[PDB]
Amino acid sequence: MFNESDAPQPPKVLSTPLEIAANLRQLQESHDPLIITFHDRSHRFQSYVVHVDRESNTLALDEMIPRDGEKFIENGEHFRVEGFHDGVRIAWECDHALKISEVDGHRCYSGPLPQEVTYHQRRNAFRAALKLSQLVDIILDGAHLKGNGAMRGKLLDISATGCKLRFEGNVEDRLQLGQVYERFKAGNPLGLVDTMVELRHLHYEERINTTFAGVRFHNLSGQAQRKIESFVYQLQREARRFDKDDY
Amino acid sequence: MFNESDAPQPPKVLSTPLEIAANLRQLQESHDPLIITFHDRSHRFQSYVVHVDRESNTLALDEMIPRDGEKFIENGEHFRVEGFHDGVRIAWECDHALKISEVDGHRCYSGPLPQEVTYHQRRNAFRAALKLSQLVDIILDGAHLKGNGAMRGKLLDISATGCKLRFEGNVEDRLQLGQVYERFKAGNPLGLVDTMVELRHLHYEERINTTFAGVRFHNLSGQAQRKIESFVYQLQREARRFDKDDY
Repeated sequence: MFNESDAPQPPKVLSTPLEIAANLRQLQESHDPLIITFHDRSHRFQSYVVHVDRESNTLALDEMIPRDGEKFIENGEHFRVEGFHDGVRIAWECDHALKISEVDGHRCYSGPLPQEVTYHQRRNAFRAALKLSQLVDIILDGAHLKGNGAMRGKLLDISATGCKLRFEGNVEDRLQLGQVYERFKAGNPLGLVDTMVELRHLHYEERINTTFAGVRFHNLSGQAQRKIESFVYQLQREARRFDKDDY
Repeated sequence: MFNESDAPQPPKVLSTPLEIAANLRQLQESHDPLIITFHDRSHRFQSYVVHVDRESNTLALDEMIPRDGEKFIENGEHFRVEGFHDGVRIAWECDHALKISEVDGHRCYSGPLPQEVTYHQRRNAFRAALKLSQLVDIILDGAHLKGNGAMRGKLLDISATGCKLRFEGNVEDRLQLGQVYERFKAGNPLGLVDTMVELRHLHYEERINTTFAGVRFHNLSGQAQRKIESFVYQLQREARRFDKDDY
């Protein structure tokens, strides 16, 4: 009904030539730089979209930068093409050989328009990856917590043995290093019920008005270990997937 | 001549009984909670220092929490003891069997004072680990950079294929997603000379007035690969060492 505004937006595939051509025209008109990855070449190259014509089915890219990239075009090599317009990653593949030609006195490479272009806005992914968003909600409570109300914060980082948390404001004096807090909880998709944690590190960063805690899991149950261990496995899979920078 | 104030401070070993006793008295007088790790037991336990007497060479700890920990004291088992006073981790080992006794009507365990206590202030380590400090200085410059002056920021994260950077203020419009910036530099202990990077992600976080970039290394030299690869190996070794939470 709405998009939780920090939710990562998945890739969109454009398959109509009217949409495809619009998107490529936009890259041309804004001169949004492209990167060309050839199937089995270590060096990547830059280009621009220098002509788009849906009536003739022609898409021409600019001369490669460095110009030595051109030998791979001569060779008819398959490549991925990649640019950004208004913050959105626009991508396609060229699975075929192009024509070496000129437009407005400069060498360019041409062929038919792609039948598929991807459209991916990746800001929300990036912010998640920066741990600025999509953070698991935590509660830290216990008999030894000073002040009224359980403390609400956010999970920054987790392992089999402990985690790092974030609290708004200066909440250092509510807490005691070395103390066991026997009501630690983490919301979804971790779903962890009252777990005990020992406080190991404690830092108020004034310039962002944020208190940071490092806790160690105290006498974990086996069902807790396995929930944490699976969460940790799933997290580092989405991290590795993000870092690949492949969609 | 001075301590760079964000520099991690190493552990200090106290070996004089006058210093040792002072530090243990402090834990007693402030009732700083302790954690007891037995050599080969999964559950840890809590205690306090309930008596310290340098004339008789007596150090008594409080009854274990949970009380089932006491069976390991009965057994004469070796344990590490660990507390925090005024933010400083104070630790020692008990390599011997203790006496089960009472002080002020409550059961306690006693023996001779330790001949060695550690004193470690770990705030600076933690902040480093949070990537709030000890960040490699970077420069991001190139022909396609808009505005005058090379951009100074900080390395947040690095891998073999790219890294994440931080800039103060809103510097989004100086930058272009997809563009190659051919003068990326990183100070010590990374020591990287003009390297090329492609801009892949770009996010201004307004509430902390910080612009965040994700870049991919463009056509790395082999000497650059090996400098980055060694830096990355060294970093994840200090991370694993920190997470162990063992000093």
